Amino acid sequence: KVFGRCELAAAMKRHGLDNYRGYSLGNWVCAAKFESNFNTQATNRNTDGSTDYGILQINSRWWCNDGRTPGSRNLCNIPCSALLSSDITASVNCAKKIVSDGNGMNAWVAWRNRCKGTDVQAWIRGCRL
Ligand code: NA
Repeated sequence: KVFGRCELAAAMKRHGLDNYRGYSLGNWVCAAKFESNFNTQATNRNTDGSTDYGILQINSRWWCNDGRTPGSRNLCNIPCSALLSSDITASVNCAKKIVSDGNGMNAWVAWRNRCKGTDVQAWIRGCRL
């Protein structure tokens, strides 16, 4: 599924991501924009052999099981495939664990490089929320 900007902001809000760990909804929409361009089926292979999955490009090294990341963990207790669903529930639940892990949204390198410090409210501007 390719979400619209405001459609994804509404879905993230419904799943309690808005101001989760103090991150406003525009932060999450910005991170999803640059991680996946709002595509739930986005995948990216890392040089280390791990894979990033879904709207927030969650990595198999720590967070999900894909059977092909030697030495990895599955701290969200999900198959990485669940992160590619049209339903964002598994991505949101897992993103809550990630952002709680100590470095906040710096876990998402694209958020640090493209969202952090910017006018992230622009990402929800005009949306009925
Ligand atoms: Na894993």
